[PDB]
Amino acid sequence: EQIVPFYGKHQAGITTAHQTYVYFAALDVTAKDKSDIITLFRNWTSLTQMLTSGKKRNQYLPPQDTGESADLSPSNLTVTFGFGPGFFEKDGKDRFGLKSKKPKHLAALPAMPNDNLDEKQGGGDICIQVCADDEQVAFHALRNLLNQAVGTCEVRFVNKGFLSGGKNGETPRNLFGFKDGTGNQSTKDDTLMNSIVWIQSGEPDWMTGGTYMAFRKIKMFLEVWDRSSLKDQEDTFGRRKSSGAPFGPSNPHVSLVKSTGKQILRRAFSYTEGLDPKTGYMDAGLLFISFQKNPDNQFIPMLKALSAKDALNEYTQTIGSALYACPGGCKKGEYIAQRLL
Amino acid sequence: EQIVPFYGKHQAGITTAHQTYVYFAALDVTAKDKSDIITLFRNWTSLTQMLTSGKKMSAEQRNQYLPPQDTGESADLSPSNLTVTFGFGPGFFEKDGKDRFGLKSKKPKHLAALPAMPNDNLDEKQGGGDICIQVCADDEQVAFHALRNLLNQAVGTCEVRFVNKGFLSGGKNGETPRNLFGFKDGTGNQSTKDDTLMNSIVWIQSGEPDWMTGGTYMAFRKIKMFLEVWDRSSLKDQEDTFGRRKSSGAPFGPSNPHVSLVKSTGKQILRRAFSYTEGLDPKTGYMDAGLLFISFQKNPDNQFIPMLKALSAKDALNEYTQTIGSALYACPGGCKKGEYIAQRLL
Ligand code: HEM
Ligand code: HEM
Repeated sequence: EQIVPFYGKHQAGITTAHQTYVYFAALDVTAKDKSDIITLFRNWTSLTQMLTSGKKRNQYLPPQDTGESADLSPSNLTVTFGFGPGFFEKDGKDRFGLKSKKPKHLAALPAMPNDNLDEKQGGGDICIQVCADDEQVAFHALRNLLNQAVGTCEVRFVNKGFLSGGKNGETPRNLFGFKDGTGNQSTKDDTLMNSIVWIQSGEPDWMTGGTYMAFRKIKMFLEVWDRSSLKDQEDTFGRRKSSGAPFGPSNPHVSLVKSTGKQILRRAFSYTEGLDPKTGYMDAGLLFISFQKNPDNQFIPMLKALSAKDALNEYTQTIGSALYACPGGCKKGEYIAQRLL
Repeated sequence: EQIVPFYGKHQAGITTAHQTYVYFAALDVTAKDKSDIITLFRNWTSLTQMLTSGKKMSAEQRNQYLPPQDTGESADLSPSNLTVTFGFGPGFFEKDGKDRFGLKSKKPKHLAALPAMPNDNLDEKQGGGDICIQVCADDEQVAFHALRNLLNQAVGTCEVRFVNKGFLSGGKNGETPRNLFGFKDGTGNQSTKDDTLMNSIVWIQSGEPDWMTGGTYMAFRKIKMFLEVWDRSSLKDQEDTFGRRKSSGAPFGPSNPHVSLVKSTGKQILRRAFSYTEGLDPKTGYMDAGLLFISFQKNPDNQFIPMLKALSAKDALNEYTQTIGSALYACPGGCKKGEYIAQRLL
């Protein structure tokens, strides 16, 4: 059966096996009272449990389910929730009395020299990561979740992505043709995931069992890359394209990252969205998503090192950025982020 | 294996089993000499045959100072029933009053821009095109890899006009797929396994220039679907829009329900559409989604245009939809082994 458990010590969709498709939405809270947010997450919890477990009538009422996934398998559907800095303090105002529960490292990522950030393509009070092996299943889940948020939230953006693994289980390849994900530690090793991803202490209690999610929308210049020689492509990463093996002003991508001595859990997706109206070429890139218990220690040093000397900067540009705090898992009978009181 | 034959009496991707994902691109020809077009389709034929089959680009002793012949992101993927369908729009034969490449005598009978409809809101940049490429596969990464490498060969001869992409998931037990309104979509289609019906609805046998023999016409309509308005409507209003029950699809007895209004024309087409999403619409703040309506018919004047006239006038579905792009293409007959696509370019 293609069912991933929703309840647990941790949220699914983080160490869960990498599905093929993602829908990534961010929302801004427009409700005034925290009680409205409680109702939203209570209904989101009930709906998510129904959608992920495989669960499938008044004619005068609108359909509670939009119905386009009625005959489809759950397809390993997972839904992951997180909170941005604006959820705790907006324009200097503590809107829901949550200042005492703000995570240690929850803040907007520092500016980088080569950034070209669109403010409308990043940030957000709440993030929803919807993953499934079937895009129609993934969109159906996000669509029905967002319909519940009417009156309390405004949808900020909706991104979608794909990533296909090898037919025999090989490491998936990004849009540059290189194997992507080899540097990750095994998600099946609880000891390694507890040291890299999961939070055990030092944070507010609702973060116990949670993690931080970093989001970077990275445009990839496909037309420039495809015109480059194989040598230039392999020199950009410092790895052979087919095998991924190491061979041997700017530094190769992979060795530059390792020089920081830090580790994160990358769980990214490729994306394509028609022709870019300003360039006339395919609009494509990477929905970079990573999980780490401490972004200040693990993730920001990578941004600093790459933003300075990465040869990959010639073929990429970050246009959106966000950092979210993901709560711990939901116990059966509880709702997501129940430390909203 | 998930391999669909590229060569044949007909092009694949028309009566072929409906794959899950599509990339739909249109291109405008900027080259002046017909010889440049011949080279383009000769290379497209070679590349498509490789992509659709299990063949992979082996450049073992390649030159590292040359660009890779293949972009490489499908190296470890199965063909995933990849099909590539080519077609020609009216602009391929006449642009700004000029008879292009001396092909006026081979222009198909019914190849012309679709007539304007009252409820149309057509963006000229979201329709038309001299050449269409429909790339379908059960794996989106396989489909995009095919389109990307096909478009890379067109540099110098064509400019890409638009690239659309879509999805459509069939039931786990083979049930008819459901569109984004939750209704089963495709029941009205005749069986693609019935050669007699496909010959009467889709395939051209005579009456057209020889290169159209074994081909068909492809109609394209980009139809935005108002999900937020639809989702706030009652189930009865949703079912009254189509005249069919939502779960079962069963029929039940100025606005006319969609299906009975279509049936009143007495015509048949082969619908092969895909749903689409592109994030939030910057103009509405809601999800930008709809249907990439793709249909195949041997005579669009007889089979398809009467449907457009009937629907644009009385369709209750017009309350929840709006067409924003339109195009008509003439698809050549199949390519025989040893030939190249539409080789009636001489
Ligand atoms: C378009 C953007 C990017 C592309 C195409 C890309 C591609 C790659 C590739 C091919 C590898 C080697 C294989 C692997 O381990 O995955 C790699 C390694 C890695 N990259 Fe990137 N990357 C991108 C952006 C980033 C960013 C923005 C970060 C961090 C802020 C990052 C962090 C890492 C890490 C941690 C590794 C593993 C290094 C190790 O072996 O320990 N990547 N990347
Ligand atoms: C967003 C746009 C549309 C949606 C959601 C839609 C949906 C449907 C549905 C649910 C059915 C009944 C089940 C089926 O037979 O597939 C149907 C029937 C049909 N529709 Fe549409 N439709 C759309 C646009 C169009 C357009 C623009 C045309 C033609 C110009 C068209 C032609 C047909 C045909 C030929 C049938 C089959 C009629 C029969 O039973 O013989 N559809 N459509």
